[PDB]
Amino acid sequence: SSAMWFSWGVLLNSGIGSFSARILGMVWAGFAMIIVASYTANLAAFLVLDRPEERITGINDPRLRNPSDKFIYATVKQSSVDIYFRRQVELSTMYRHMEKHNYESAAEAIQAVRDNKLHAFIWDSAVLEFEASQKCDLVTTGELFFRSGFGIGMRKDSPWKQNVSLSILKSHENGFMEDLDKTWVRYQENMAGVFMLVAGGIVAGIFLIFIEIAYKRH
Amino acid sequence: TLDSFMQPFQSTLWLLVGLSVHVVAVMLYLLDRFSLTLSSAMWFSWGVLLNSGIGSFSARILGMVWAGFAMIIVASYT
Amino acid sequence: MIGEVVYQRAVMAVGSLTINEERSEVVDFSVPFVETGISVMVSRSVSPSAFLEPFSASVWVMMFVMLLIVSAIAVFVFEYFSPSFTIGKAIWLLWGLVFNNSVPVQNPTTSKIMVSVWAFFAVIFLASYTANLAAFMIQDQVTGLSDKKFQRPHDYSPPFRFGTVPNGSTERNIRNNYPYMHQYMTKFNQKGVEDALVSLKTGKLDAFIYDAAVLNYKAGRDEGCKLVTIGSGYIFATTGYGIALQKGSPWKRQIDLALLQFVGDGEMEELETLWLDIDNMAGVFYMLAAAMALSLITFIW
Amino acid sequence: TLWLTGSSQLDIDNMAGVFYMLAAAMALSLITFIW
Amino acid sequence: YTANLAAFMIQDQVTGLSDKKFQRPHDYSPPFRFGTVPNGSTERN
Amino acid sequence: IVTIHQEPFVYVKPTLSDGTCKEEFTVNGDPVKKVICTGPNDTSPGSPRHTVPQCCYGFCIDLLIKLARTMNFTYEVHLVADGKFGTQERVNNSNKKEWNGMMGELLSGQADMIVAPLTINNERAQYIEFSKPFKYQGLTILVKKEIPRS
Ligand SMILES: *[C@@H]1O[C@H](CO)[C@@H](O)[C@H](O)[C@H]1NC(C)=O
Ligand SMILES: *[C@@H]1O[C@H](CO)[C@@H](O)[C@H](O)[C@H]1NC(C)=O
Repeated sequence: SSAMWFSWGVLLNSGIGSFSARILGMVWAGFAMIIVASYTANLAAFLVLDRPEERITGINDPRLRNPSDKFIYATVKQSSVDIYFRRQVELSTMYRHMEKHNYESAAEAIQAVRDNKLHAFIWDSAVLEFEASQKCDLVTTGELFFRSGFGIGMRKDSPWKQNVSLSILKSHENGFMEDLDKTWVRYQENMAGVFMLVAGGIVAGIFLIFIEIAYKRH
Repeated sequence: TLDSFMQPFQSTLWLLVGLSVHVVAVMLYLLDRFSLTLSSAMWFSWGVLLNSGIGSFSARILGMVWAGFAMIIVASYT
Repeated sequence: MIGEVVYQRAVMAVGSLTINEERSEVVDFSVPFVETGISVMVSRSVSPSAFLEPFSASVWVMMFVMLLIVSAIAVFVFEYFSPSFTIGKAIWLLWGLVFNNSVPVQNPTTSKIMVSVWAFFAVIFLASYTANLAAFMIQDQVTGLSDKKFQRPHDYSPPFRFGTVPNGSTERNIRNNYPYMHQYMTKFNQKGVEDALVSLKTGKLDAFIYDAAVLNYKAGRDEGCKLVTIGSGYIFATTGYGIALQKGSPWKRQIDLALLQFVGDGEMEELETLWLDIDNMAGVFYMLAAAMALSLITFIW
Repeated sequence: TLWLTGSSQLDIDNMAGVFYMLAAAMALSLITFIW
Repeated sequence: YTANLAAFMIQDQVTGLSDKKFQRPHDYSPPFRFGTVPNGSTERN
Repeated sequence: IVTIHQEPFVYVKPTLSDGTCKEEFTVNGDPVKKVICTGPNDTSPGSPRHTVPQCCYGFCIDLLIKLARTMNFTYEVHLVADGKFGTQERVNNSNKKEWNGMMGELLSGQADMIVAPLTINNERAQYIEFSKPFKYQGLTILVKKEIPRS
């Protein structure tokens, strides 16, 4: 049993221990060092890999442009995003599949996405980033497209449009918008498993094997 | 590439680790005195760091802190 | 340009001017087409620690006491295996297998297979940490005007020097929000953007404050990308450029519709694209501290 | 552009190396025994 | 060696129409099969 | 005023037995302004819609309060009955354009001012005038984010 213990100690480096035996040991050690070096290199190469799917760079990704049943994404309803998609006649093929996955409210669509019902959801950057900050299980992809702004909708006959614009400009100048953004929008196991398992196994074995050997000897 | 075997920048770490070896060696010698004169401790440090088969308070500190120093050095090298 | 428009010398004006409170009250602007604002440009310069709390195991307590507790259990069982100093020798058994360079390893049963498996786990952990460090090398301090440096430039021994371009809106904003900072910055004015940029590149000015669009363009066009803006999202009051028109002109009504059609048809993104170590030293210090602690423990032992 | 758009492991080489090194070790042991 | 193995792991059977398989597939043990759409330029060529 | 239900902008919570809602405070301790708002109980179609009162608060209501304070206005916040922003959609006799949702309510005279996270659009501007945009943003993609695991 000593020979196989020494062989395992050579393979797994933990210090466990005529001419033909010596040369066999030389060859075994030279083989084992190469094997462990190659195994470490292979493990290092394997660990550096993007297991999750690549993040969506933007609208130019062919995955979004080409619709598929394995990856379904759509807007909420006939909102400004729907108007933007309708104006640009370039993605009707995915528009056909987008028309089949509408939702009553944006919150319902976000909840469905959290439940993995929808692979992706297209909506405003501010709402999506707020949801990502509040809910860590959701993330935002895509840099910027269809950039616009939020305005106070008023009818044409309203005579205070200029006053509203001046008030908005003054609020921006005074930093009120920054304060509101800070107050509202600007919010906040395998590795442990293996070590716990090996620690428990070793602390159990150091007693179990010893009592078994004592029983066998007795 | 790979020509920066010694150090890319801030090469003083190679002297700092040698100073650490020297201070742990003199501490081991002092412990041995309070219980192997000049080159024993440094040779043991090289053996435990560069594996070559080399190897009361002095023995305890040799078995305790040399292992940690070697593991830190090999982790830094990796 | 605003005075030219007001005096009926021009009907429309597009000169990358920004929307301001005192501008919209004398002339009428259209819907903005590009986002801009007030930003700060700062110089742009493995820094994160490896095999430590920031690298992995942010809790940092259980992982580093696992070795201690398993060593204590090994000492206890070695003392129990009676049917030298057990406390000062059984620790070497566990500390001799955590790394694969330990020569003093004396293990005279299946416990040998167990310690071999533990050594395999340790080398797997080392390889995983090395691979993670190989992939952990891909990589702003003002964090907005609320920082104490902007409020107290003279607080530090080296004065913090900013820059601004007069005949503009940034000076108006700093005057209307930080009059003392505006007075301080008036002593370090620059006649143009290029002089401020080259002063920042040469280190004459610690930071420069100007329009967000021009600052971002200069940061992108800077040689070596040595100058960058203040992160992303820390911008000041965000406005647009628009086009200046005389109040009551009948052209703005269709101009806003045309601009919205352009921005909604993708006629803006294409234009935008076309036109715009320490860890080792810390580890050595920690190892020295651990060596001192172990020496004290051995003296107590 | 729009119309025309779009690890490693211990393989059999390691097993062959294991076989070759085992054969070489056996041959060396036999030679030493004969010598 | 570890660095070389890590760098090296970052990595066509007919190599064109001049292969022997197209000229005479019956000289190979597997029944190599190639096809083309008729009424086209390929058959004329 | 007519507003749409958007969590980052207009938080909507049901009222208590007294017709009001709980008073909360921010991290800094400043009071959270809340208004009495009326809206449908169920957003889904084919449901017994009831104009029950709620409390709607957030960025949009704060902006509305600031505008009313500056301009001495007396606002009256209302929620969209349809629960949608509303655009030009095809209906029976498809050769006809009609505005629904919040935009339709505004164009029908029911509403007087819109304060909501509504983007500036060419179709919107052809019938509804908009002031300067108080917030600049774009569009992104929301995708489920698995926890990073080795
Ligand atoms: C707009 O503001 C001015 C103050 O400059 C005021 O005189 C005027 O009555 C206001 N108009 C409306 C419709 O509120
Ligand atoms: C315009 O800027 C220049 C320096 O760039 C300054 O000398 C001049 O006084 C400014 N104009 C006015 C009216 O202050």
